[PDB]
Amino acid sequence: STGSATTTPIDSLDDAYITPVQIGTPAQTLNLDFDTGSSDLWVFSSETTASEVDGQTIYTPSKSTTAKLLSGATWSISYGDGSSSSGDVYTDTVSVGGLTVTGQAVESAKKVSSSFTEDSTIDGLLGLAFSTLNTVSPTQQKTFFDNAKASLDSPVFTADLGYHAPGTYNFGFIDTTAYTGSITYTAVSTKQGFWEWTSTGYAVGSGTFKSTSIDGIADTGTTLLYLPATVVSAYWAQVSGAKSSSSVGGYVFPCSATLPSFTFGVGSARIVIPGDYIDFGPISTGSSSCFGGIQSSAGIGINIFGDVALKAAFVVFNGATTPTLGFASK
Repeated sequence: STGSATTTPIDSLDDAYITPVQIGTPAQTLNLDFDTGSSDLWVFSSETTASEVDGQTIYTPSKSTTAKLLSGATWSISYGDGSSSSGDVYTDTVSVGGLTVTGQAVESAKKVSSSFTEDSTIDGLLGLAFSTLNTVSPTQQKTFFDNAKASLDSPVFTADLGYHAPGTYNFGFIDTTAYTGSITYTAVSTKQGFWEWTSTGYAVGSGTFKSTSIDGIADTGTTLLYLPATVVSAYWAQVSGAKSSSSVGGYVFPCSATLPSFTFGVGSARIVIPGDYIDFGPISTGSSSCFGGIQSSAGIGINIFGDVALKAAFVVFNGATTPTLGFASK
């Protein structure tokens, strides 16, 4: 089998992407944030504290003839941005772009943090990291991809995120018309539960390529590109007036600047992030100070190839017995 679904930026900055997901019978369509950096499928629901729901579409398991309470199961998650959610668990039928899993754990939120409440466009998350990170207790549950894998034509999914435009998540096949040149595959460590890999280096603008190993995660659920302070300083040094602002919480630059591109290595291959992808707009409405899309990972504890990086590529998440990651230009 295969699946194919369009993913759409939630706003003009590509802060995140939403993908429609059908849950239950009859289908209840919710717009979920597909997150290769976590492993829980959780949704706003009829059980969510009413004061914490503000415009989201909710899953109502009592209206689904295929919903079954997973007795005794609870979940609770905290994300790298400080947001969190928790609740109980149902199993139900879940379909993404034509691909159907029966008995998928659907984690129903009883509580969500303010960040989620405040974002009306995201109805929940669909985790696509390794199932070892799933937070369901006392019986850990599998991700949608893990449940679908054996049925897929090929045990892969791909992320083709757009810049200021819709893109696509495919399951079970590689669309050879969606990228240019070849896909370069690179090794993955699953030891931390993430799609963790090692980039071979970087360049800033038309500068020379620096060969250096950069361990990090391919994370569709993180907006920006978080890299070591040395790399980030080298980038922003090429932008007149750019500076790290402790008050704002990262590098800012004059909105009047033209940003240089940023290249990262995948083996001997190179992915180029155009400068415009690195502009995240005014720090506050009407400001002439703009927020940078490349930021330091110092104090995160891990480098994160988030959307800024991934959207410059066609990305293969290969869930073969030994997982790998593939990157192509597009």
